[PDB]
Amino acid sequence: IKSLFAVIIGGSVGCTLRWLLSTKFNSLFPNLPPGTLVVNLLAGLIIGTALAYFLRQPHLDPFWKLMITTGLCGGLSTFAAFSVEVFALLQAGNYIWALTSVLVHVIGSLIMTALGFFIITILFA
Amino acid sequence: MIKSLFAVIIGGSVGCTLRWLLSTKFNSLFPNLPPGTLVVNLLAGLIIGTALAYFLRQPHLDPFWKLMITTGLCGGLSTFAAFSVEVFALLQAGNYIWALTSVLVHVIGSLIMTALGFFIITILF
Amino acid sequence: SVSSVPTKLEVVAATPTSLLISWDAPAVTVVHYVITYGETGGNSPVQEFTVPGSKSTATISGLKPGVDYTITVYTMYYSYSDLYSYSSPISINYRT
Amino acid sequence: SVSSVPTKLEVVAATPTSLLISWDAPAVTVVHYVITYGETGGNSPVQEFTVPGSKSTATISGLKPGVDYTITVYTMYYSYSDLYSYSSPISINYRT
Ligand SMILES: CCCCCCCCCCO[C@@H]1O[C@H](CO)[C@@H](O[C@H]2O[C@H](CO)[C@@H](O)[C@H](O)[C@H]2O)[C@H](O)[C@H]1O
Ligand SMILES: CCCCCCCCCCO[C@@H]1O[C@H](CO)[C@@H](O[C@H]2O[C@H](CO)[C@@H](O)[C@H](O)[C@H]2O)[C@H](O)[C@H]1O
Ligand SMILES: CCCCCCCCCCO[C@@H]1O[C@H](CO)[C@@H](O[C@H]2O[C@H](CO)[C@@H](O)[C@H](O)[C@H]2O)[C@H](O)[C@H]1O
Ligand SMILES: [Br-]
Ligand SMILES: [Br-]
Ligand code: NA
Repeated sequence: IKSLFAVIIGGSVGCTLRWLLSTKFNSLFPNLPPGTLVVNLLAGLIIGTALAYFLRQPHLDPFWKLMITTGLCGGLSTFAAFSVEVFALLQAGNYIWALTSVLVHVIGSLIMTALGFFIITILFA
Repeated sequence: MIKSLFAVIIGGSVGCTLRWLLSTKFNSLFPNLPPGTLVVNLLAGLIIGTALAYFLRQPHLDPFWKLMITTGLCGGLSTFAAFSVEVFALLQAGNYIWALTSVLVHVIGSLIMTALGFFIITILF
Repeated sequence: SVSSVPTKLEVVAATPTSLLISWDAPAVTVVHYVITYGETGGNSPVQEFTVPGSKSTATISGLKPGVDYTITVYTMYYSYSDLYSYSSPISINYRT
Repeated sequence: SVSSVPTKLEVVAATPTSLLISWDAPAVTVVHYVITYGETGGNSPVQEFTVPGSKSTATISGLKPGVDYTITVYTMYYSYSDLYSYSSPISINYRT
């Protein structure tokens, strides 16, 4: 029950952020909507740092780990929007940006996780 | 912007709690490509794809329900961060074959479930 | 707030029995365009055909010489809020 | 409900100064195993080194012939709930 509040409090902030970020920005470059991208990189950044930090503090309350990863990162990022955008571009005959959207999101959100992880790995050393 | 905010939170928490519950039950059952996170992304891929084609035929739907389904439920039910850590974890563990498989199955499987949801409903109507 | 409607719809080439129409795409992911045409004198049926979202021109053929036609073009586009929807039309009158 | 601790840890090949330890990997994604070993008796400094997760074996060297050693092995693994965390250890004795 206390864990369901971590997911709901953490996931509400993330869903709200992804919403405010996705409407205020997505329409500016329809070939690769940038609101659905920043939340995914920013959530990839946060999960990467969450990865390295939670390792060095094994005694953290699972409430705060749940709020940041399953809640915040989970709500903030989104596969659905990334699909319809790519599905929209495939149905529009825009194969080059469908492939680029896929390539950028995946290569990018991994690079943003490796960045968050090693920045904390390196700061602790 | 206050009513619009509730649609994102309600649908999102339902989406998030959903993703939380499904992920802790099934994720451990096959760690090379966790099935929990894979279902909520195929499911949301299905739900957004059907929402893609049903919203097209009902152009007078309250933006409250479209917001609660797409940005909230589909937005919260799905995640990109957990698919990034699981790929970054397979990479730091040298399971390169499965890291690549996880990228393909999520990207391709979620577009199919979006086309499935779209054309299943396009064909009904 | 980004307009989904095309702009500068115009007949760039004409014979007595065909029109080459063109337009300028909107600032949105456009999946396909619908071109609609028919006799302006509301005494004739309307025809519609899709063109891919990559094309910004279309040929209307089989027309009657010396007749006034209304030509309209609207989009089926992906936005973030509305997902798939149909934009309002841009319309021109043109006599062959 | 899936244990992160390795199982069936045994010295499989031995010489007077080295031990080849092997283990069964847990059904979790393991990033690296941590091998530790010290002289069973009392207060010798326990030494430890990491082995990549793809490997399930490890060689320990620089030991004195005729000494009882305590070789423990645990994991740095990824589970969905804890992200990166450490496992409880599995341990053996072996006298060279
Ligand atoms: C990596 C795999 C992911 C899963 C699979 C996703 C598949 C998504 C696209 C399916 O939808 C079709 O795409 C065609 C190509 O865009 C469109 O052709 C339309 O546009 C073409 C443009 O060349 C025209 O030639 C066609 O006549 C016209 O129907 C067609 O309408 C549309 O229904
Ligand atoms: C195309 C998208 C790219 C996005 C960015 C991807 C970044 C990936 C980072 C992976 O992190 C490294 O992975 C190595 C390989 O797994 C590990 O080597 C470890 O594992 C190897 C294989 O088991 C051993 O050979 C090494 O000695 C051992 O240090 C290493 O520790 C770890 O930090
Ligand atoms: C697009 C960019 C792609 C490349 C990204 C970087 C991949 C290579 C990393 C090289 O640096 C590594 O740093 C690790 C520490 O972070 C070391 O891990 C050592 O320590 C780790 C724990 O900190 C263990 O898990 C490892 O097995 C052990 O080799 C490892 O020796 C060292 O080489
Ligand atoms: Br997550
Ligand atoms: Br979404
Ligand atoms: Na989400």
